[PDB]
Amino acid sequence: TLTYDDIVGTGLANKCPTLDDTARGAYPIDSSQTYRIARLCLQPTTFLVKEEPKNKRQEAEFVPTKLVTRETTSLDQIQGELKVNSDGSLTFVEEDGIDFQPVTVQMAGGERIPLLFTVKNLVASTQPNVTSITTSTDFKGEFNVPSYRTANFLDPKGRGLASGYDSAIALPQAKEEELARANVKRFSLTKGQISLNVAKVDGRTGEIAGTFESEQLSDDDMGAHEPHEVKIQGVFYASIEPA
Amino acid sequence: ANLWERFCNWVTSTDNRLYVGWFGVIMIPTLLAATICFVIAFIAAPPVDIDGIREPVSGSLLYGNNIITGAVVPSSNAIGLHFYPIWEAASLDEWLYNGGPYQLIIFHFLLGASCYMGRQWELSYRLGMRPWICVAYSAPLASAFAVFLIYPIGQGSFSDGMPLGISGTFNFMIVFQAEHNILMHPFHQLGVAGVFGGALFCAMHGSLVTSSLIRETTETESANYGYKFGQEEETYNIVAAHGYFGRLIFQYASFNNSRSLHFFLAAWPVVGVWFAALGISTMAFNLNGFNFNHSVIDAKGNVINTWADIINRANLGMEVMHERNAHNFPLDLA
Amino acid sequence: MEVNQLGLIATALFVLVPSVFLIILYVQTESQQK
Amino acid sequence: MEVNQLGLIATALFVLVPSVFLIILYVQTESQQK
Amino acid sequence: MEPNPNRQPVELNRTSLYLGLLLILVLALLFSSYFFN
Amino acid sequence: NPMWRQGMFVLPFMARLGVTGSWSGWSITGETGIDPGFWSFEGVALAHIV
Amino acid sequence: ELVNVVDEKLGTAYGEKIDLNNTNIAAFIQYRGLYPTLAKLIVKNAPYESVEDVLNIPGLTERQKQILRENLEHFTVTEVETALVEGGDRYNNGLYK
Amino acid sequence: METLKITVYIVVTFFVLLFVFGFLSGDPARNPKRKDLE
Amino acid sequence: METITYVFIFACIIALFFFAIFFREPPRIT
Amino acid sequence: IPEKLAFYDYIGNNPAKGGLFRTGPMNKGDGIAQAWKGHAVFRNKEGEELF
Amino acid sequence: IPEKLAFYDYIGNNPAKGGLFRTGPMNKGDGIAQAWKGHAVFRNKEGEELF
Amino acid sequence: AELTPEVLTVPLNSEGKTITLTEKQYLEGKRLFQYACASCHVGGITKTNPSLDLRTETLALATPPRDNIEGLVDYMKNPTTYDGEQEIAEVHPSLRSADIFPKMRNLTEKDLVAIAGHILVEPKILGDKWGGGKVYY
Ligand code: CLA
Ligand code: CLA
Ligand code: CLA
Ligand SMILES: CC(C)=CCC/C(C)=C/CC/C(C)=C/CC/C(C)=C/CC/C(C)=C/CC/C(C)=C/CC/C(C)=C/CC/C(C)=C/CC/C(C)=C/CC1=CC(=O)C(C)=C(C)C1=O
Ligand SMILES: CCCCCCCCCCCCCCCC(=O)OC[C@H](CO[C@@H]1O[C@H](CS(=O)(=O)O)[C@@H](O)[C@H](O)[C@H]1O)OC(=O)CCCCCCCCCCCCCCC
Ligand SMILES: CCCCCCCCCCCCCCCC(=O)OC[C@H](COP(=O)(O)OC[C@@H](O)CO)OC(=O)CCCCCCCCCCCCCCC
Ligand code: HEM
Ligand SMILES: CCCCCCCCCCCCO[C@@H]1O[C@H](CO)[C@@H](O[C@H]2O[C@H](CO)[C@@H](O)[C@H](O)[C@H]2O)[C@H](O)[C@H]1O
Ligand SMILES: CCCCCCCCCCCCO[C@@H]1O[C@H](CO)[C@@H](O[C@H]2O[C@H](CO)[C@@H](O)[C@H](O)[C@H]2O)[C@H](O)[C@H]1O
Ligand SMILES: CCCCCCCS[C@@H]1O[C@H](CO)[C@@H](O)[C@H](O)[C@H]1O
Ligand SMILES: CCCCCCCS[C@@H]1O[C@H](CO)[C@@H](O)[C@H](O)[C@H]1O
Ligand code: OEY
Ligand SMILES: [Ca+2]
Ligand SMILES: [Cl-]
Ligand SMILES: [Cl-]
Ligand SMILES: [Cl-]
Repeated sequence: TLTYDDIVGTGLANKCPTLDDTARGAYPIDSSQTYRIARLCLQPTTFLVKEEPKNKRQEAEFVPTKLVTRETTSLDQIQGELKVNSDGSLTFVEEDGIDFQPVTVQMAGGERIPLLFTVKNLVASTQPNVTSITTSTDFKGEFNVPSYRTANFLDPKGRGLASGYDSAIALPQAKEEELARANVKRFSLTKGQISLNVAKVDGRTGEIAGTFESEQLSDDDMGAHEPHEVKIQGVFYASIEPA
Repeated sequence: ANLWERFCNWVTSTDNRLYVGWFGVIMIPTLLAATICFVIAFIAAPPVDIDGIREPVSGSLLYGNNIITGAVVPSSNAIGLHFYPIWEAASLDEWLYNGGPYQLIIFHFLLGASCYMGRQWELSYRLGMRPWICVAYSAPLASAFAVFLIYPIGQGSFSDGMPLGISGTFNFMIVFQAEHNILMHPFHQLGVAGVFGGALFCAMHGSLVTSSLIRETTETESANYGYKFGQEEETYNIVAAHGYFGRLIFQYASFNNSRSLHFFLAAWPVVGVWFAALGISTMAFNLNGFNFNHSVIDAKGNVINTWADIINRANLGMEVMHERNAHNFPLDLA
Repeated sequence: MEVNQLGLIATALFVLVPSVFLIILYVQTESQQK
Repeated sequence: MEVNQLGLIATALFVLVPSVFLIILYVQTESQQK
Repeated sequence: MEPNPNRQPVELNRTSLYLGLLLILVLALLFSSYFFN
Repeated sequence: NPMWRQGMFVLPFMARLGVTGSWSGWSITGETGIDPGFWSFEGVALAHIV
Repeated sequence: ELVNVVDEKLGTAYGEKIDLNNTNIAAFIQYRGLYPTLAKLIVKNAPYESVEDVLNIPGLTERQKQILRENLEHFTVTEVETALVEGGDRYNNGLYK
Repeated sequence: METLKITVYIVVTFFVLLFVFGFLSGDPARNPKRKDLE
Repeated sequence: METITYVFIFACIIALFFFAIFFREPPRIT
Repeated sequence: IPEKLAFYDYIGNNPAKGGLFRTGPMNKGDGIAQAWKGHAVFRNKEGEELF
Repeated sequence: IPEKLAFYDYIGNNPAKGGLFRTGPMNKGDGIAQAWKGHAVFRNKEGEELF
Repeated sequence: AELTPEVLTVPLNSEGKTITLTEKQYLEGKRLFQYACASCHVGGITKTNPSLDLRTETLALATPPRDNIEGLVDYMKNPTTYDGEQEIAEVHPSLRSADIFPKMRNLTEKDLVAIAGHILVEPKILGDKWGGGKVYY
């Protein structure tokens, strides 16, 4: 029963709860009962970025990166509805939580890749006929990925979307066209995909834990350049509750 | 003599080309470390997220800077006043992203310059000198402390310490004016009296002594050759110099005592700069310059602007523009 | 960066011409009869 | 014309460095006694 | 410090200066076309 | 785009005898996430400066 | 072809009235009785296909319905603009005085 | 990083000990005039 | 070239510090 | 056929094609190589392969 | 209106718009002037002239 | 320009009745406003919620109307949200919450009237500065 003073500065605060190795049970779903995920935690352990090959006909791979924004990566205190569907599948509908983190990882050679690691508006479903959540249960679904910078964000020359200059004021008589992409800010909104593989289950407490893999675009600097493809892998924890 | 004794004798030896001493024992490695890290960083450090909002600022030459724009960038606001040595980072790449070089450099340098002061005491002692040159040095030193350590402590973050670069310095000064109105602060005004006055008195002394040099040379040679190092005679006529200055103003406004005069020359800029340092060091805890905003009011109650209100408008421009993505709430409280 | 292309030759001559002036004066001073 | 951008500084230093070497040597020779 | 007995004064007479300068300037006049290319 | 296309002259001599990696994580064989140790190209350079 | 979506939206009804689907909540202070209770309900139950649909917010007192009816003329609806509604910006858009 | 930390800790301790023990080694006496200052 | 120029001038200045200090004309008492 | 192999079979990488005052990297001449275009097979109207 | 006259009425020809290290001819800044685009008159939806 | 009786004549209630404050009342009003309110409402804004200011137009569109003496006095007794829907004595100084807002304890009816009058008169003097915030400094 650790207190905040036990944990502060240790790095535990960025870690998701784990389940003992004994947790290989089943958590029964009463199809007449409504359910909630009281807490969903996602702790990323690796961030991979898809390299961008030159011939455009090569098999592009996901390569490792170095995290440089420290232990600020995890999603937590996420809650939402856990619907029991007609076909016996369950669907988690994310309502709220700390469900995004800006992250910067660095590629070999120094290129920095910022992204909004997230499961915002996650909708994720199991296979049909889940009478009990088990170590064979998995969730798959989709989420939103809004712009990494929101609309008030001003670049170093004071240009922005919902605020800022709408031109390059330090170049009063430059031709506008060449600078259009940098002058006119755009707000990206794209989709990401995620899988959760349950690895442990406490059927008594209704706790589950496992691994996840998510895939999403990285920061595109409000339209100034192309995003990179990111694959995020880690562990997750969830507490299931009658609701 | 044993090894340690010999070593002590060397360290404190009056015959080394550069004096070492015990203060030197700390000074030399710390200054070397601060220097090496500073040069490498200034040339080749990647951009640093100074304000902790994932908005990295480029300080080094290789990354788009010249001498005027370049800087070793202060450590991240996320770090605040936390101690961030190299072994606290997961990697050198993280260390660099978060502005580790800044902390390494300013700590090693503050220690090293402190030991520089002490070392000035030490050598004065070994040479049979009077001890207070180190007291004169305490003024620039105090200032360094004010901008690299004290102001960060008071504001809760080394991210608000003065940047190690020319443009970074100007940045520091302007944000400082925005939030503390330092121009209207009497300690800064005394600091200005200190350095303007120091400049005046430098030129004045230099020119009075130069004006009263005793003829020892021909017109085809430099007059400097009329002085020889270690000669016991003074090289200028202070009676003539005092006759001149005393007549320029009036007699009793002028120094007839060289000791008194030189003590003045030491005291004025040192005390002034002491007050500059204390000004920064106290605005560190937000006791700010005078605020006469809307101080004059007519019979109806209309605001009658003074020059202070114009100053206020300029400060407002600085305030609203500085760190444009870092504030989410209406009051900039640190 | 799109720097000024004369900047290099400008800095080079700015340093070299007067430095060379000084070096010439110094060396011919040293070589004068001691 | 589209000339090599380092041609100018190359030519300038090609002239100046050895010319200056010689001028130094010459002047310190003249300033020697006798 | 004992002065070094191996030292020697150096000379460049005026005719040598003119020859040298000529050599440098004519070399430069020749190679500069190739430096600009 | 290997080194010999890029006008590289001492890089191949470093590689010839076993220095193939950067402190920045890349290698000349095009690997990623390699730890070259101190004797990266940068380490070799620094060594020669000292 | 590149467009600033907020400038463009200023040329629609959004630049003329309170857009029930997009406009920051502080705007509801413009008219009597909307803030904060109705404003919070309205933003919460957005978006709306038409202005009158604001009347269908579950739980509304008759007084509230009357106040809404009285203020429909000051309302509009346009397409939800992601740039204006992300970041919780309808609750706080970075503007104070 | 742990090796770097241990290294720096040892180095700093070395020089600090030098400073302290140095100033304990009859320092008032290390001046040109009066040496008996005990 | 810019970076090379800046660092070159700086390097020359440091070398100058070295000669100015260790290879100064020694002060001589008369 | 590996792109690397094909790239070796191109005269722009032949070290005996340069110039004494053509300065800098090979990339400054023909460019930074992006991709093999593939092997070109030439044929005349009668379908004979030509070289 | 003569183009020359219009061209005088343009701030790019004001001698007080420069920089100490912005070197060279004015043409190097805003460019070589080619032609007057003509006088711009602005109006709002109500057709009021705006300046 | 002078602080005239006309400047100092403000709406007493919603029914078109006015009241003319003395100069002593105006000074009392400024003093008491600084004493009990300026920490948040300096210059007619609201530091802990800038969306609501002390401009007369704003107070007039409040519920119940707060652009007259009776409205402001009532607000100082039993403050509400802008729509009148919630009583907020527990988080806003008032006579009703003098126990948890102790500077309210020595404020008399007379004092509330003076403060009210200050809030109504000051915009008549300062115009857009009142409730304007830093833009208008
Ligand atoms: C004069 C020698 C000297 C000193 C005093 C320092 C001091 C420092 N180094 Mg540096 N360093 C040095 C040489 C030195 N360095 C050398 C030669 C190298 C190359 C190997 C480095 C490489 C280096 C790196 C890479 C880093 C540092 C860092 C630091 C800082 C943290 C050190 C620490 O945690 O120690 C703690 C150790 C102790 C507290 C043990 C000492 C216990 C003694 C015996 C008693 C306690 C002393 C007491 C509290 C005060 C003394 C009182 C006095 C009146 C006598 C500190 C400013 C770090 C930094 O700058 O972070 C921002 C950092 O990352 N150093
Ligand atoms: C062993 C010698 C050597 C070799 C083989 C290389 C090779 C290379 N260098 Mg390197 N380099 C060297 C030494 C060398 N370098 C030195 C000493 C320096 C410091 C100056 C450099 C600094 C350097 C830079 C900055 C760059 C290179 C680059 C390169 C690449 C392109 C070279 C080029 O364009 O040459 C061109 C060669 C000539 C135009 C021939 C010059 C012939 C001279 C001028 C003749 C002089 C004749 C004389 C005056 C007559 C006297 C007559 C009298 C006796 C009567 C190539 C891989 C480039 C690169 O691509 O890097 C990525 C590049 O940017 N080098
Ligand atoms: C009366 C002086 C004078 C003036 C007013 C002009 C004016 C002009 N020149 Mg001309 N020119 C002049 C003399 C002058 N020139 C001389 C003497 C030469 C021979 C070198 C030239 C050769 C020349 C060329 C080749 C060109 C011009 C061009 C021009 C035009 C552009 C100006 C510019 O960019 O300056 C820029 C000015 C500066 C960057 C200011 C420099 C400030 C110095 C560096 C300060 C020095 C500080 C010092 C070291 C401090 C020491 C301190 C110590 C005491 C402690 C402008 C109409 C250009 C043009 O447009 O041609 C059509 C052009 O291409 N001029
Ligand atoms: C048309 C008409 C009417 C014509 C009339 C003309 C006429 C005949 C007039 C006669 C009547 C008359 C004179 C009227 C005057 C009217 C009047 C009052 C004018 C006043 C004008 C005026 C503003 C005067 C200001 C004077 C002024 C500001 C003086 C400066 C004061 C000041 C700060 C002095 C500093 C003194 C000080 C302690 C300096 C120490 C630092 C320093 C300089 C050290 C240098 C130093 C000093 C040495 O000492 C020696 C030795 C050496 C080595 C040396 O390093
Ligand atoms: C990037 C990482 C690189 C790491 C690099 C680490 C370098 C350390 C190894 C250096 C070894 C050689 C150094 C000799 C230089 C020297 O000073 O000798 C000159 C004299 C001669 O030594 C005298 O030498 C005499 C014997 S003899 O003449 O040498 O034979 C002896 O009798 C006498 O007592 C003695 O004082 O030495 C001294 O004066 C005493 C020691 C002086 C120490 C000076 C260092 C101060 C640095 C301050 C910080 C400045 C930083 C910023 C600078 C811009
Ligand atoms: C890393 C960068 C290093 C930079 C340093 C570079 C410094 C290089 C300096 C070398 C210059 C040497 C010049 C010496 C010039 C010089 O001193 O000449 C005269 C010299 C005479 O020497 P003496 O033995 O008579 O001694 C006289 C002394 O005063 C000389 O020190 O002869 C030589 O030096 C041998 C070679 C002469 C060759 C010169 C012939 C030139 C003929 C004209 C050619 C052009 C016309 C062609 C028409 C088609
Ligand atoms: C001092 C006694 C005092 C007065 C008087 C006062 C007045 C006041 C009014 C009339 C309003 C309503 C404004 C409007 O309708 O436009 C109002 C609102 C708020 N105030 Fe206030 N206020 C006084 C004191 C204080 C103090 C000391 C604070 C800060 C702690 C404070 C803050 C606020 C806030 C917040 C509001 C908005 C409340 C809401 O509607 O939710 N006031 N005040
Ligand atoms: C990190 C904190 C460390 C705290 C340490 C506290 C220690 C307290 C007791 C210190 C004992 C001092 O012991 C001190 O060291 C050695 C012992 O050989 C002596 O050594 C010195 O003696 C003479 C004194 O003139 C010197 O000229 C000579 O250079 C040197 O040999 C000192 O004169 C002695 O005073
Ligand atoms: C960027 C370009 C750089 C090029 C730099 C080239 C530097 C050239 C260095 C030349 C050094 C000349 O070296 C100089 O030689 C002369 C003799 O010639 C010496 O002079 C010595 O001998 C002469 C004999 O004639 C005596 O008159 C003189 O009293 C004595 O000191 C100087 O003490 C020495 O300084
Ligand atoms: C002598 C030490 C010189 C300092 C070494 C510089 C850091 S190393 C440097 O880092 C860059 C960004 O990661 C890379 O792009 C580059 O390839 C690499 O050499
Ligand atoms: C002067 C700077 C000294 C920095 C030394 C950093 C050592 S780093 C250390 O070095 C070993 C040998 O290369 C490697 O095997 C090991 O993996 C690496 O971590
Ligand atoms: O001034 Mn203004 O106040 Ca001292 O924090 Mn708040 O904004 Mn920021 O971190 Mn650098 O800077
Ligand atoms: Ca499983
Ligand atoms: Cl700023
Ligand atoms: Cl904030
Ligand atoms: Cl408003």
